[PDB]
Amino acid sequence: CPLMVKVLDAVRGSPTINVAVHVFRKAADDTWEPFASGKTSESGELHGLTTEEEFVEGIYKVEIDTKSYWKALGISPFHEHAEVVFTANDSGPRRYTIAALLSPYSYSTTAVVTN
Amino acid sequence: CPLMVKVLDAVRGSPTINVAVHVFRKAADDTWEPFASGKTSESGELHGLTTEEEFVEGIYKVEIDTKSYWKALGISPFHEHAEVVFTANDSGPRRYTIAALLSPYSYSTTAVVTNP
Amino acid sequence: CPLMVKVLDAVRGSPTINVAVHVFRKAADDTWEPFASGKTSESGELHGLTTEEEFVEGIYKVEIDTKSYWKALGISPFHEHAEVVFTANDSGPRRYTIAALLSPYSYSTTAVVTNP
Amino acid sequence: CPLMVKVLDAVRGSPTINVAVHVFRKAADDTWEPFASGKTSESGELHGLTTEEEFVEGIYKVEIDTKSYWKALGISPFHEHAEVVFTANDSGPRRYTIAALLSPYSYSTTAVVTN
Ligand SMILES: O=C(O)C1(c2ccc(-c3ccc(Cl)c(Cl)c3)c(F)c2)CC1
Ligand SMILES: O=C(O)C1(c2ccc(-c3ccc(Cl)c(Cl)c3)c(F)c2)CC1
Repeated sequence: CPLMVKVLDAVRGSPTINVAVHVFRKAADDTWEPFASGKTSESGELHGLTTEEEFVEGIYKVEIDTKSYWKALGISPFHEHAEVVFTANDSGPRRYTIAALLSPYSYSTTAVVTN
Repeated sequence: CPLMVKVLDAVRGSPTINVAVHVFRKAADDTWEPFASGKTSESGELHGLTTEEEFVEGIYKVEIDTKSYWKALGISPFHEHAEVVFTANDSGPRRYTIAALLSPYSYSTTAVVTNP
Repeated sequence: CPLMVKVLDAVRGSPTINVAVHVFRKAADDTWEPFASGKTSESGELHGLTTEEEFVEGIYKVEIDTKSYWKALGISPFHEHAEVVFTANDSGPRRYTIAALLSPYSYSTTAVVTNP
Repeated sequence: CPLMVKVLDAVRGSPTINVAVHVFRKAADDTWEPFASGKTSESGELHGLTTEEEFVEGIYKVEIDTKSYWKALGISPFHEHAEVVFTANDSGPRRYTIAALLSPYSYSTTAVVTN
């Protein structure tokens, strides 16, 4: 599993459950081509987005649909989504975890990159 | 000054100086149209981006050129840039500060929305 | 003004107003001695805590009374308070801003150390 | 495992390995009594600090020795440590994960509290 996303809720002190995540890859014409999508589980994790064969070098965008998450809890948040844009696999295959912590008017994101 | 950006460096504990910031507005066709841009000052702030008359309700994207900032420091960064996408509304408190705290593999951002 | 504190609310997107902040200095016996205190202003800032003559090198603790802030908003918080413990040195850039961003179950803090 | 600590490094994009963690519990005289301690593993996690029987109600302080971590990597950081102080188990036993993200001049911490 070369690309995983884990999301926490800073208001309730819990995993962020059932947040939609869309991954895009920049094409030659510089548009964002849809690459993979899914929803976080009860543990706040999203596994199984892609495979090592499919996850080639490129510039990827991970979009976390935070507005839908807050609106479904009856909260009006500030951001449309949380986005993370990065070059991947440019020195060979790596494994990426995108971690995020969400508040209605704020988010933090970090990356854990292994072997 | 309805929209301001402030950027901090979590590695050096300093304002983020001379970093390019681009603001875009989402058009009817759903593309991002350039709206305003600048470079942060010695205090890490970018003022005077827009005016009240120009800053109408809609969806805006603030892009911070973090990759060039880290590279100028000889530091290898993770992100291509930091992006903040939000709706401006008139029922809200008028003045928007977008704040960001930068590390090579992480960033945090918050909005401070205040005042009459 | 060698030491300043600024506090932001990540739930409401606003400065954290009227929150108690206590500063302590570590004594020779290793206890924490009261040093300075105040409440944040309408802009979430606390200025005038100390002076250059009083703010000597040593270990300091800044305690932000976050629990009372959230309770006043009717919100159940996790932390008893937020604490920031650091050494002040004279080889460093003189002015210290302690910044904190608050959520009910989380806080982030950074230091901005600048200027002659 | 009712109390766990997980720490990430925002500079290197990796788990924070071998950071010391000390837990204290406030005594009746309001002093901080040592309660448990350990070091994070290669995954950045610290398990096995306490048991459900020992982890009674009280005010606990989790101190993450971030200065020793940065100094061992040849970096001079700002903070002495990162501290998290909270009341635990006041509505019955819960499981607590204290998560932290570290930079030389900054840290963030969040809590995940379950059942
Ligand atoms: O004038 C402001 O808004 C300042 C400020 C800017 C940013 C923050 C800040 C603090 C913590 C985080 Cl995680 C983030 Cl994203 C931003 C902060 F606490 C203060 C003090 C410089
Ligand atoms: O298994 C993980 O990776 C977990 C985790 C997820 C997120 C973080 C985290 C903690 C703080 C910040 Cl600011 C950010 Cl962006 C992420 C954290 F410290 C830990 C513990 C749930």
